[PDB]
Amino acid sequence: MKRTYQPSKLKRAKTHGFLARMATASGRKVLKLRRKKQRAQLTVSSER
Amino acid sequence: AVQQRRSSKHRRDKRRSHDALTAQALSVCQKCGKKKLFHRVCSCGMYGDLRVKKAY
Amino acid sequence: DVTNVLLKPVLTEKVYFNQMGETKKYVFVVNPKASKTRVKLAFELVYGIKPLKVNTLIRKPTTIRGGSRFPGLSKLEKLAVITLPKGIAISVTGE
Amino acid sequence: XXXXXXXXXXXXXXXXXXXXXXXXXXXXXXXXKAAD
Amino acid sequence: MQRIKKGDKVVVITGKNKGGSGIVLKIMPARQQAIVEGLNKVTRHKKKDQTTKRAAKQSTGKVQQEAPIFLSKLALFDQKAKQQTIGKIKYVMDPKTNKKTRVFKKSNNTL
Amino acid sequence: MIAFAKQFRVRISPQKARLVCQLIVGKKTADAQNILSNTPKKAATLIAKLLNSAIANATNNHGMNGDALYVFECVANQGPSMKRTIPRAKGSSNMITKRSSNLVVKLSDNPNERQELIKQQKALVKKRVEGQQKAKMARQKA
Amino acid sequence: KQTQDLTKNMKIKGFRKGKVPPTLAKDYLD
RNA sequence: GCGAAACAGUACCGUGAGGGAAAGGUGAAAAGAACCCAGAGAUGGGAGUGAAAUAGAUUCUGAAACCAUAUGCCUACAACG
RNA sequence: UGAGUAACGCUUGGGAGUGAGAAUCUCCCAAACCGAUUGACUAAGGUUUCCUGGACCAGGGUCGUCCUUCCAGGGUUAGUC
Ligand SMILES: O=C(N[C@H](CO)[C@H](O)c1ccc([N+](=O)[O-])cc1)C(Cl)Cl
Ligand SMILES: [Mg+2]
Ligand SMILES: [Mg+2]
Ligand SMILES: [Mg+2]
Ligand SMILES: [Mg+2]
Ligand SMILES: [Mg+2]
Ligand SMILES: [Mg+2]
Ligand SMILES: [Mg+2]
Ligand SMILES: [Mg+2]
Ligand SMILES: [Mg+2]
Ligand SMILES: [Mg+2]
Ligand SMILES: [Mg+2]
Ligand SMILES: [Mg+2]
Ligand SMILES: [Mg+2]
Ligand SMILES: [Mg+2]
Ligand SMILES: [Mg+2]
Ligand SMILES: [Mg+2]
Ligand SMILES: [Mg+2]
Ligand SMILES: [Mg+2]
Ligand SMILES: [Mg+2]
Ligand SMILES: [Mg+2]
Ligand SMILES: [Mg+2]
Ligand SMILES: [Mg+2]
Ligand SMILES: [Mg+2]
Ligand SMILES: [Mg+2]
Ligand SMILES: [Mg+2]
Ligand SMILES: [Mg+2]
Ligand SMILES: [Mg+2]
Ligand SMILES: [Zn+2]
Repeated sequence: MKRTYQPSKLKRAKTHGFLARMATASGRKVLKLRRKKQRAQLTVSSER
Repeated sequence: AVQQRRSSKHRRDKRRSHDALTAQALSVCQKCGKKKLFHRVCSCGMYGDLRVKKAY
Repeated sequence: DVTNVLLKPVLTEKVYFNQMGETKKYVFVVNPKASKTRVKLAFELVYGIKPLKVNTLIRKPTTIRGGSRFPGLSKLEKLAVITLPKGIAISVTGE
Repeated sequence: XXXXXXXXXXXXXXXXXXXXXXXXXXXXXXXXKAAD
Repeated sequence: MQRIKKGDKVVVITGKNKGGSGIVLKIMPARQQAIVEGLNKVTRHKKKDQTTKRAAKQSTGKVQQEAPIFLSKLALFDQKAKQQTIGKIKYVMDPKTNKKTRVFKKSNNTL
Repeated sequence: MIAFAKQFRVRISPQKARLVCQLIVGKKTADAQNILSNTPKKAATLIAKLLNSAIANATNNHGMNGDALYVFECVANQGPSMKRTIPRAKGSSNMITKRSSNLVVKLSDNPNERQELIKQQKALVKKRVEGQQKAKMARQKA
Repeated sequence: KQTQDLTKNMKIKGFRKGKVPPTLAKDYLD
């Protein structure tokens, strides 16, 4: 069946990318929180 | 259906009492002496006086 | 110009298959940020014979030593395939 | 002969152990056994 | 400066080996050890490995080498004194060369 | 005088190995080898190797006759297990337990070997009681 | 002869066995 | 005890925000077992080092549940918290 | 404990060879299914899973000398796509 996640290299980068997060106050706050937790994968940009 | 009471370690062994193995009957080859299970060709391919297969 | 864009020559089965038969093809590894024109200029300023043409390869990094206690990634390589004109064959070692 | 290992890392019994996340996202539904 | 240097005669004041005189061949300051020749002889069971031009032979049987010894167990050996003894050293600075020199405290012998 | 051989983390399960080990206990050397060489079981070509190694180190290391060896005790102790996740239906999951056995075979030359083991147990008990009596004598002495 | 004896196995880094260079076998493994 | 004594906000889960583990100790010193035997090998049994090898890398001590072996006693007309 | 129980998720026979060990690996001959497809080219996605040699700790619902698993080396060439 058609499952929920259909992978797309563009949709992912344009929705959860660094530039998408750095365009609104809410995204900046989310990135600040992730830096506080010291996440190695800050966003979906750093896939590798 | 599933056991409403756990089976102890004694009923388990009582059921396994019939799970013992039996020793297969063996005989001696008449040309090389090694033991082979009865009524079967030996390791040399020599059954009785008949050369069945080439030696191992 | 600075000639830091010629890191290391590489010798494989493919390289030696090409490096024989009239036109020679020499394969080096170069700065991944360098362009074809920079590669030709470096060969000019460090060897002296103008390349006939240059081809470039980008080998993506991949996982190595998988399953080992500490796994590691590979290193990004840019390969350059210089081809000198007919009848000329220079040595990579010895100047 | 020529059986040796001079590399700093070399082993044939590679160390590994599989783990379990205990993924048991099980559910259930309704029934025809309703006495109302 | 340091109590024990590379070259001076030294003895052991504790352990199975008592009164073992030797010359320090090498000093590890980080691990506070000291290799003294002729002392602490260990015999590794030398196996055979062949993966290199030198490893093609690598003839090693019961080679006895030197095991490092803690620097605390070592004590400097006196030589200038007619009756040699084990003592502690000072760090006086003589104004002739303004250089620090070790001098024993149970005598007046330099180094 | 018991000679023995061991094998850690044998892939066979203890349940399926004890069935084969019970076919050789108390048997003579040559007959045990003959019985184990023609039994169509997986845990027959592994107990055979252990048995052969045990004979070798009994007649070479410990210096035994070789015509008096009998299988004293062959057992398959429980070894470390390995846990895996088998994917079930409807999103559930179960745990597969890969079982391992620690195999050990022991042969003796003396047909009365149990007596010495009981004797050693008795000696330990006697030393405990002897210690108690000497302590009692010391208590009364003071 | 000698180069035949020195070309069997002893695989070089970037190469394999069999196709060992007919002239270049004295640099890496010297 | 900080979630984190180890390379932990890691492995892993989720599209995402987010959620989030377990895991330490050989020996004073590797002196980490040359060599022999069985085996295809791992490995095991000897040898050797070591005070100790039932301290051997599965590495301080090693409890119970659990699984096997055995000395002694009892048990195949028997209704059993 | 259930219990060595249910299950092991659509495909046969033989000859020769390797190997310590072969219904399962290699070659050959057949045999059986696909054939608007289990055939061929690519987009998306996957990210080395591709080729060669070696290995059989672990994974492969059995076995394994074999693998899309692991180790070492190598592989992607544009003025016109
Ligand atoms: O809940 C049920 N029955 C209950 C069990 O406690 C009871 O037996 C019952 C059965 C029938 C009924 N009725 O018919 O009205 C009412 C209660 C069934 Cl619907 Cl599963
Ligand atoms: Mg029992
Ligand atoms: Mg039964
Ligand atoms: Mg290009
Ligand atoms: Mg599913
Ligand atoms: Mg269970
Ligand atoms: Mg993720
Ligand atoms: Mg031992
Ligand atoms: Mg344990
Ligand atoms: Mg312990
Ligand atoms: Mg009765
Ligand atoms: Mg009656
Ligand atoms: Mg009654
Ligand atoms: Mg009664
Ligand atoms: Mg349970
Ligand atoms: Mg069971
Ligand atoms: Mg049943
Ligand atoms: Mg049934
Ligand atoms: Mg069935
Ligand atoms: Mg199937
Ligand atoms: Mg079938
Ligand atoms: Mg058809
Ligand atoms: Mg198709
Ligand atoms: Mg991979
Ligand atoms: Mg392949
Ligand atoms: Mg292969
Ligand atoms: Mg298997
Ligand atoms: Mg062209
Ligand atoms: Zn015969």
